[PDB]
Amino acid sequence: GPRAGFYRQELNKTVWEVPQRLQGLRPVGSGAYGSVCSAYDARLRQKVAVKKLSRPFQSLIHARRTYRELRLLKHLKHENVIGLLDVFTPATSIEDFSEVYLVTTLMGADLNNIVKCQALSDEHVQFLVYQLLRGLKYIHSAGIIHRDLKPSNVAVNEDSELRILDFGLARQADEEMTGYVATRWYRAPEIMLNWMHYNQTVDIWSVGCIMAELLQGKALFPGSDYIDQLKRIMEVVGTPSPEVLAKISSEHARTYIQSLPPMPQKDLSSIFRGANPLAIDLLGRMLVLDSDQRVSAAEALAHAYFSQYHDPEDEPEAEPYDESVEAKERTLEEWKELTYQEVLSFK
Ligand SMILES: CC(C)N1CCC(c2cc(-c3ccc(F)cc3Cl)c3c(c2)N(c2c(Cl)cccc2Cl)C(=O)NC3)CC1
Ligand code: NA
Repeated sequence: GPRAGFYRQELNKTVWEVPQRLQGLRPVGSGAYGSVCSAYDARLRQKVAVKKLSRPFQSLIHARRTYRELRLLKHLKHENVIGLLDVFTPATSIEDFSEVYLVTTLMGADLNNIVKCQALSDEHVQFLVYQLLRGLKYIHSAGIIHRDLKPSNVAVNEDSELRILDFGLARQADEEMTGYVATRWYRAPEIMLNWMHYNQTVDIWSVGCIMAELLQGKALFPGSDYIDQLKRIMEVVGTPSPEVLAKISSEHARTYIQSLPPMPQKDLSSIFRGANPLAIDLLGRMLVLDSDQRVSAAEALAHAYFSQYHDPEDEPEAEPYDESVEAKERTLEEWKELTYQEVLSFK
């Protein structure tokens, strides 16, 4: 395969074209985890993870997403956010430019892998959830919403160092059996009910669900379908008042909550029986229907549950992410031109 210094191989029904420095590429799974490989970067002298962006320029929207992806990754450099160690393309020119590769640190596990293998002591959950909220605070202070925070988006290594993997970046990758795979267990109810004007607080609902799962070793709201998902949420938090319902759903999705029987809020002391009362208290500031009332990531880091790790001076905010570039309309060849330069510019 042309392009000096590059080599080809078939990995998960796709050809991978990588520089000679990337050695021993090993697929992580099939389908969803199928565009990600382990490798060893001979130049960096370390294990890395490599991601092959599927179809970055299939259409305007994919090209815009590809660009945003790169732009956010290198804007949001943080101890608890996944960082780019490299970007490349087998392209010899922009006519050849049709695929993008992202090389980061190898963490080697996610929160599912962790819940599955350990029991997860209260003290272990404090450290993990601290680092998630810390990464999130930074992400939020830039004006970015994840919107799909879940255990497979949160990476953890042996040293229990945690990194948030993406920013709700989902685009042209496999969405056959891999979107059927995409779990709704961690999604904010206001997103579930297609409220158009949600904010940062959607991710705090998700952290709530993630933290509850770490403590109990099982999913909090494991819905089997869309109605079941809402029914399970409402059975724990209680059905909202009409006034709260009016600001967490689109007009049409209200029916889905109005046709349920009125249910009181359950006592979280009994749901999370022998958990640290501090864990229970916090969860109750997270698993709130009124997105208004939900604690922010900043306020949460301040909770006594994280008093072991809270250091206000080591919990940075970011500069606003500038969207002036993405505010203007461009063609596909332009988003391409722009992404090519972004790929080319990398260290
Ligand atoms: C199913 C969806 C939700 N998705 C979940 C995340 C997957 C995922 C993506 C990325 C990633 C992210 C950004 C980027 F620029 C480049 C890369 Cl490679 C990494 C990992 C996993 N892992 C990893 C884990 Cl966490 C467990 C096992 C094996 C591995 Cl390689 C890392 O170690 N770090 C990088 C991709 C698919
Ligand atoms: Na530090």
